[PDB]
Formats: sequence, structure tokens, C-alpha cells
Amino acid sequence: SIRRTGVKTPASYGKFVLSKENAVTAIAHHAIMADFSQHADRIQQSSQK
Amino acid sequence: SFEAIFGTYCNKIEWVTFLGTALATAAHAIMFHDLNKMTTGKMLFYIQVPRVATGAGIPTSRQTTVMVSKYSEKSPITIPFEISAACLTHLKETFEDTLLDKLLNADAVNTVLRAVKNTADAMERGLIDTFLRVLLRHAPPCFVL
Amino acid sequence: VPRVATGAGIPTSRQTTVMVSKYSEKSPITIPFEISAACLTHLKETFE
Repeated sequence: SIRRTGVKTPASYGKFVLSKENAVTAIAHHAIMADFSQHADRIQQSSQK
Repeated sequence: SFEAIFGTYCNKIEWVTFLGTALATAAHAIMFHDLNKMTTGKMLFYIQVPRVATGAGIPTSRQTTVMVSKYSEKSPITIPFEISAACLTHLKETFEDTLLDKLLNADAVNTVLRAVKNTADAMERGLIDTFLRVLLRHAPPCFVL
Repeated sequence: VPRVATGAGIPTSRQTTVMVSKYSEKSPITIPFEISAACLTHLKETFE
């Protein structure tokens, strides 16, 4: 059952990046919410999507 | 510094119905809407007997008429769901909508739509439960049978 | 949590909202490498 040919595999690291909207939260009250630029758009819509 | 909160992933829970499970072959599932008025569903079975008689001196046991009757056993199911009065208020309370309330109103719509839908799962899963427990409470152990 | 309750008289559990927080345990990595000031010099030295 051990068979070695080759496996598709990632060659680059991922990217997490603080938004211009998100960086102020790190400055104002020292936190980062992931996709805080995207949670806000649900708030001016149906909230919990 | 951050706190770095990442994505609050929801547990989307799998939905089952009574007939979709495999127990449905053990049930003959019938809707009857005036059922609460009933007392004891009582299927009558008329059984003709097989007959054999023979010989000289052998006591011929006479022909037999058998009428057995089995009854129904009730077991109703009941789940509560608990919507807060504050969560019911935001359909009516409905403040300055921007920045504050459009979160809390539309989430209270979701919260009520969450629990009512989750309760429909419970009515099905409880129907999985008690129909199983009826099949437990009428099945003898195998060494008896 | 998957809501279910049952039967007659059986104590029915109210629905539960479970919210768990999972954290980050963090580790640094560091290697030193040494270049001597003769080997440093002969880069920029460029003799006759």
C-alpha cells in the first residue's frame, strides 16, 4: 500500500495582510478581526451571513 | 499589538428526517390528524386454524376459531425552544437603523429562524428516538426469541 | 449543538449555544552565523 510517485504541493506561503480599514483597529483598540472590511458590509445588510 | 480574531466558523449541522433514515422500513408511517382524539388503535386479527384429525381412539380436537387483537401504545414527543423576550423585541423596537440596529434586528430574525429550523430537526430526531425506543420496548432479547 | 428531545416526562434539554475560542502558541527561530573580521576585511580590502 506504500506507493511513492509524487504529490501536488504548495510552493509559496500564504498571505495575511492588514487592511487600511483593518489597521486602524490595531491602532484604535488594539485588535485585528479577519475580514473586518467584510464583516462591516454584512452589518449594513442582514447581519449574520 | 493585536488580538487577531480570525473567522468565527459556523457549525452547519446535518439535517435528518424520519423517512430519510433507514429506520423507515421498520415503520409504516401514517398521518392521521384526528389522532389526539383516539385512545387505542386495536387491529383485530381473525385467524382460521389448520385442522388435522386421525386414527381410532385418538381424541380429535375440534375445529377452532381464533380472534386475537393487538393494541396501540402511545409515546408523544415534546421539545421546547427558548426565544428570549429581548430577541423578540427587535422586530418591534426598531431604533435608528444604521450603525446599531440593522445588526441586531436582522440577527434576531436569524436567531428565531435558527431555532425554529433547529426545532424542526428535533421533531424529526426525536421521532428517530422514540420509534427506536418503541422497537426496543417491544423486542424481546434474542435468546428469548 | 443538534437539538433533540423526546418522550413523556423525560427532562428535555434547552438548546445550547457553544462558542469556543482557540488561540495561538508561538515559537521563535534563530541561527547565528559568524564572519571573522579578517574574512570581513578581505571583502572590502582589495590589495595590490
